[PDB]
Amino acid sequence: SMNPPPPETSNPNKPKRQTNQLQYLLRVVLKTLWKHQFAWPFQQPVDAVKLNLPDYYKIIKTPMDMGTIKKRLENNYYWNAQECIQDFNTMFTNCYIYNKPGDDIVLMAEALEKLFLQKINELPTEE
Ligand SMILES: Cn1nnc2ccc(NC(=O)c3nccn3Cc3ccccc3)cc21
Repeated sequence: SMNPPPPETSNPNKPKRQTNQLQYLLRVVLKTLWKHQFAWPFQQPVDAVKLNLPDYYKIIKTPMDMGTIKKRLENNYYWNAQECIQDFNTMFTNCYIYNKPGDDIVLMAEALEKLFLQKINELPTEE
């Protein structure tokens, strides 16, 4: 059970736009989550080989992490803020699916998710 390649982060064949909502997701949301005390395990794809989790990618077919989301924002991969919000939600849900409730990694994800939801509530309206 080798690791898969990381998610795609740059596609020159997709149309691009710079918007106040996408800028907020990078400059505020990704920034504030990245610096959270529990952010480290979520800053790069799950290395299931190094962590000796041979079933991780048998269970999780839509992996996602904040390093990927940072790159997607930087490369104008998303047309809409909702596409980026979905990637964050996928990251949290993957953790909740793979692990037992109350596991340390789940409590950490839950704390990151709480901060995420607060920042998404303050998502500015489209300019
Ligand atoms: C199993 N699991 N389920 N979702 C997960 C999402 C991310 C990680 N990351 C890590 O374990 C990790 N990243 C960098 C270092 N570590 C070691 C470590 C082991 C245990 C707890 C914290 C950190 C595991 C996940």
